[PDB]
Amino acid sequence: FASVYAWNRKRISNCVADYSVLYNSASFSTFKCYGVSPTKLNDLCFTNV
Amino acid sequence: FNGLTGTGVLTESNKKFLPFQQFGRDIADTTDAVRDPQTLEILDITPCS
Amino acid sequence: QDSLSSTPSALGKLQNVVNQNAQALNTLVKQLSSNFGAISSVLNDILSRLDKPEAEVQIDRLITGRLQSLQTYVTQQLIRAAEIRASANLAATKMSEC
Ligand SMILES: *[C@@H]1O[C@H](CO)[C@@H](O)[C@H](O)[C@H]1NC(C)=O
Repeated sequence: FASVYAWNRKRISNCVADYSVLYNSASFSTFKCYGVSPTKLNDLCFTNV
Repeated sequence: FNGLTGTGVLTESNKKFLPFQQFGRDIADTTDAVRDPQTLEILDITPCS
Repeated sequence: QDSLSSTPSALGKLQNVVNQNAQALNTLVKQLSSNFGAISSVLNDILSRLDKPEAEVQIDRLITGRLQSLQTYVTQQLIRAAEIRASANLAATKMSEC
């Protein structure tokens, strides 16, 4: 992983995004969403991520 | 339609959409026509009586 | 007959009433495109993204703005209606006396 001052960015496009595999995971200590509910992500479409 | 939700009657449109155009808009900023993401058919959206 | 058929402004008084009413409705409808501080002007886009407590905050902003827009419309219509009533009363008087 990158240092925070030199953070990495990856563009994601043209694909199917399953967000429930991440949200329903027991391995993450923090999972916070803004401007959107974490339980509605699978019903949405975006231009880029 | 690709995350665009609403209620209404869908019919074949006579609107001459250009190949790059995906949907039409009214003055109320609502969608009144869409291109179907699978058939690329243009449909008119009319509110239910 | 010849004057009316060649004078575009002859019936301006009646056209002005039609134009003012059409303008008022167009304004009222266009206000539905305003966010009023919300993330979106479209209720369906808010409801499809946010959960109840978050959606309610955004919806309240739209209700406040849209209610104000509608109150403005009605007030203006009441004022214009009073003007038209006065005109109609004058027309009725002229019908009787002229
Ligand atoms: C998939 O979408 C393409 C257009 O992008 C269309 O030509 C094709 O027929 C669709 N396939 C199915 C099974 O609908």
